[PDB]
Amino acid sequence: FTKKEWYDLKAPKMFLVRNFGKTLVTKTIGKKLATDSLKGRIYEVNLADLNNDEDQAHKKIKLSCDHIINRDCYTDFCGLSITRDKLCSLIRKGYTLIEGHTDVKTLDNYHLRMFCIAFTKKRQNQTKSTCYAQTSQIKKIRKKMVDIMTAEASKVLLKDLVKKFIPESIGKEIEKQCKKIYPLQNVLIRKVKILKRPKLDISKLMELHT
Amino acid sequence: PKKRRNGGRSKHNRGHVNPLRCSNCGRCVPKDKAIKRFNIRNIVDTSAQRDIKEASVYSTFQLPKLYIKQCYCVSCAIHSRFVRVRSREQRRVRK
Amino acid sequence: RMYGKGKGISSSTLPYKRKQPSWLKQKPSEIEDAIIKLAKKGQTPSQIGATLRDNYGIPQVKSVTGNKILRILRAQGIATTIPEDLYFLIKKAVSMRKHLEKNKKDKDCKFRLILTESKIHRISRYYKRKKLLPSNWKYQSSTASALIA
Amino acid sequence: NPDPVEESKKHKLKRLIPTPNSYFMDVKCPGCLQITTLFSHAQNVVLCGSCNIMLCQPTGGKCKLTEGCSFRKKIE
Amino acid sequence: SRRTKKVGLTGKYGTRYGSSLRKQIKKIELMQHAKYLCTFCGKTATKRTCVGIWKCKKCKRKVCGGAWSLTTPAAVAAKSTIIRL
Amino acid sequence: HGASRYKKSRAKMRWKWKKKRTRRLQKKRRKMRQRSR
Amino acid sequence: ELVFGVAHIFASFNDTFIHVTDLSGRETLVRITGGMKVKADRDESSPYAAMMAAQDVAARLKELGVTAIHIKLRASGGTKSKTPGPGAQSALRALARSGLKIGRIEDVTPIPTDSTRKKSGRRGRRL
Amino acid sequence: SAGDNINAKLQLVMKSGKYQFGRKSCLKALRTGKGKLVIVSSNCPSIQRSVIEYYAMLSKCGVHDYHGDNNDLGTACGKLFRISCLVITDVGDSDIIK
Amino acid sequence: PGRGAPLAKVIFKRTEKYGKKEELIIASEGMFTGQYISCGTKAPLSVGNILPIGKMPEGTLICNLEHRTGNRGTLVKASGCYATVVGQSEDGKKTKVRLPSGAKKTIDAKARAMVGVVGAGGRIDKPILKAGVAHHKYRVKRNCWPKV
RNA sequence: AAUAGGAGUAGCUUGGGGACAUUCGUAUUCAGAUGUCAGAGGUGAAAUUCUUAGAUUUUCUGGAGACGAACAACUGCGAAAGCAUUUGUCUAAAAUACUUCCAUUAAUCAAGAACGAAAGUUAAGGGAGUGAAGACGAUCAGAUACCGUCGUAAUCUUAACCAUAAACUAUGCCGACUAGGUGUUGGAUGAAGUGCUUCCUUCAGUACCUUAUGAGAAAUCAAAGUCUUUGGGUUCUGGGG
Repeated sequence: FTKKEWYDLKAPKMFLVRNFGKTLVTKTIGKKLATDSLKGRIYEVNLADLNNDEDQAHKKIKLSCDHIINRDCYTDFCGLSITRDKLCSLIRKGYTLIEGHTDVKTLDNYHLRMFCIAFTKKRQNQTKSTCYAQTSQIKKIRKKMVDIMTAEASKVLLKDLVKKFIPESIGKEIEKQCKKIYPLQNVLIRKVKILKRPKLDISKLMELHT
Repeated sequence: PKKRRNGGRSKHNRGHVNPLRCSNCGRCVPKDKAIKRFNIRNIVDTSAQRDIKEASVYSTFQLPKLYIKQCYCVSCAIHSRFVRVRSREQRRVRK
Repeated sequence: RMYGKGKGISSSTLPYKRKQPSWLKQKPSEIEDAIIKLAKKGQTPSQIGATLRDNYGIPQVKSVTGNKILRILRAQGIATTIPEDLYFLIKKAVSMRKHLEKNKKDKDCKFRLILTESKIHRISRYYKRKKLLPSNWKYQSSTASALIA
Repeated sequence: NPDPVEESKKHKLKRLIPTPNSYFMDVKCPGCLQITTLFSHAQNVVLCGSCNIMLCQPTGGKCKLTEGCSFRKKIE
Repeated sequence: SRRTKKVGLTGKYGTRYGSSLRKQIKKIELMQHAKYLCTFCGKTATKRTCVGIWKCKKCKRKVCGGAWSLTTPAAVAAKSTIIRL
Repeated sequence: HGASRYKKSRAKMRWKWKKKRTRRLQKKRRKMRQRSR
Repeated sequence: ELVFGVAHIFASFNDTFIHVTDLSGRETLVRITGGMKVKADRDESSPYAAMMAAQDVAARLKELGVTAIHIKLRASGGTKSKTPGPGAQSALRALARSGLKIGRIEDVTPIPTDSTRKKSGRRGRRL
Repeated sequence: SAGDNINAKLQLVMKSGKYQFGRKSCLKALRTGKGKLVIVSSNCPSIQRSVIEYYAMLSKCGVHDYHGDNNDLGTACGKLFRISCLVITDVGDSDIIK
Repeated sequence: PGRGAPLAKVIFKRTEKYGKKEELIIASEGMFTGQYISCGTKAPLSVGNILPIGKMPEGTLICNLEHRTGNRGTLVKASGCYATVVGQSEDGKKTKVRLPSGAKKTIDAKARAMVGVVGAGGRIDKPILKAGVAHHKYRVKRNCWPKV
């Protein structure tokens, strides 16, 4: 209706475009000052549509609304998901899915949860259509995958960890470690959820943002 | 009688299996017996896809595919012509 | 197999040549002494023969010495009161019962307890027919840990 | 004609006449060079004599020795 | 010799009262006078002396317990949950 | 009759229902004996 | 310049819902059903109904001023069916035809990881 | 597994060592220095356990905690009465002492 | 004579005067004579200790809630009951608990409670067979019976 | 020292075998917010139903029970019933390999016993979805039914019972002998792709195709064969409707 008012959506420093749209927000009348209604909502941005790069088109990021000055919303990192079509596409029978996951905390003291998928690779002398690994092996692979991911996550500040996700480092590392025990193929992080973000500092958030 | 050597189902070395439920009528059917079709389907037709490409940003846009997998019971499968009746000699034919 | 299904043809079987093979130069007395020492230090006869074969290098003690290993152990007087095979079976029964006593719902473990208990009775019946066990020995559910000490 | 077929050697353990596919091996350790009696298919760990350093690692097949060592067959 | 085909501990009540009622009492009474193993010594001497109070004869020591047993399942689950942390 | 009940080639009424009808009849007879005795 | 909204399309084998919204989800732009545009008391699934609904929402959205839409498809749901209903294609075709810019298209159909028991007996619907 | 290994060693000791179980014997053995190793059940009343531990430490022999409970340490030593503490005063030909 | 739970005779040594002073606490199940009982803000999570609810980890089972702070325990005292801690607010200070009736309630964090289920569990499982047992039950409570 | 049996020993042996603890996912649902504005549900067609006190729809928090897809098979394990999220702990298991030990310890078994789907019963919790009963709206000459909307009991855990099922390979179990090829899951032996990987040979599981101058009443069956040329051992069962 007539009382709404546009507001611009900015994204933090690491992403290229940093203007991922405009959002309308209802009436400015007391006692509900519009800013409160604006704060805390959440945005699903396609990752390709944020860099302009279609090799990331099967990923989308969640960015949350956390601080406002007048006409501007600057947002924070909130999660990372794969598009459901891409996830389905990887799955084809005669190969066997391996899914790990774990809970881990950052140097900044965010608690996050990571859901990591991994598929088997056929390799050239095999012939035979099925490629399934021994269950003892998949269990070892899963443990190893959990181990690498928790170690890699734990290390750094959050901004760098998110930056690591963007050109997909974690999967490469997982594949290299597992190669000795079993060959793998397209290894992604299916989902990332933030579990417990630490208490807000506008200062730090903006300083990260600029 | 004893028409089907394996009873139209893949049970061997197994006492019991899960039922899954028929998508086109909801009846219970054992997974080893059920008629499974991994239907790869596109969100729209071709002429629709053409119009969407024309409208779309990017210009390298590509329509998303639908990944379903539908399980049918024997009655449903024969009724909607997923599986034909065939003839007595040819009942062991497949691919 | 005695219980369950499957023939299982895993087996191990002596060569046609049944004499001592020329390469092994150890005499009976040294091997007798070695066997006695292994038993005395605490090892079970099946393990003693295997251990002797690999570590000390003697296949087939029955060819290099005149008498079977259980017999020589008995002759030197050191052999166990309960036969080895029965003893291990009783041990297996006690452990199984300890789990069942803690946890009352395991159907398979209980099924196995009946199966194992029956196997003990059959082996015990054979040992009663021989003079390798006391006539008034019996085995009881209660007594089992204490029994084989 | 199964009375005397020579190339039956390839069959499973339990042929026309039993024969073990297992033998004893004269082995010596690189750089320590003392003779040792040893069993192809040894089932527990195997040491060199002067200083106990492992020789063969047991595992459920024929057993895998070490990368080193040299092996005669100790059949007479 | 074998006094009763069924009744056992609840035989004292005699021909009075419902069989179903009596059966329910029988289970709780069998549990009630049962001698628990005392984890302060290794004798099977722990008895109930009063509604919630369980004494070991050998240790002369009072364990606090359930109404009809040394340990209720609710407590056992809670105890384990605490232990795990 | 014998143990292999069912088998409906003849076109006889449903075996399970016959079983249900007979089970009900038996219940009623058992009740009548209870009043009488 | 350009600006995007998010077009949730729910097709059930009855209604074909078009519900276009703000990029955050929260805060609507237009809800318009498919049943709205036809008095038939059937055919809320119809391609025709869906096409009418689409053109009007497109007209209204242009008046409002968001030029372009992302489409989020949804089929019925795991408790009933996973098939996108018939009018979904019609609504998509109409939107492209209308003159709005058609951005990313995603399926967000609610699938069950599990298999919580669905309605109708073990012997299923017998119709 | 580790406990079981101790239990097997103990079984050897029971068969062919010289040993004595019970408080007063334990005190005499340590006091003498006759003892080589004390094996104490977890259950033991705290004060008694403490005294034995102190005595053993003083006379320079190991004390080893038994994995299970009083009955189980007794059945492990082949007896049908609970045991609490025993002192090996001469090992059998067992691997116990290390 | 009043309730199914037994009472526990607890000795402390006084904090401003010499010597020992005795209190009566209501007993948690699984506690025992000669047990050391600890009370306070830094007390460890262990059965029959007395802790502020603010320092519980979630999903713990407790009893002896103070309905408002410092009141010396007033909710969850009958035999075999317990409460469950269901949550801590982000700014702390309040805590969310569940009383055994089925209501959820919000209390101050620094209110006390006792780790573990209340003693004498299962008391109404046993049926009262005869009238005299019912007579004896009410005889130590209140004249309220037979009902009419 | 039985291609009898039991026991042993060994391998980063194996597996959706059992038990307990444990952990995560998703929908659905409840509650709390949030924005919208007229219908939404429902079907062969429709109505009963729900909706201006904001339904349906949007997104978020918290709760709750349920289930554990996709991967997933003419695949694996289990005595059979049966068994599919994570990790731990406690358990069993079989095969293989074994110049390891025992030396007939066995086979099948009336009696008796253990386990024994689903429903049902008894008791405590628990109660989302589903949903005999039941209630309505329809459909029909009629409808106590098919269809629709709602909906108790049951469904779930603990603690007892019940002892049956087209509890089905409708094929008792042990033992020898026969005939090929195609595979496949688990080991072990040799040789050839870059220690590892593959292929060969071979066991044990396990199916399929062809073939039966084998069999069968035929359908069909590698066992239902090695049978009037009738007898390797054994338990159980049937004798027109």
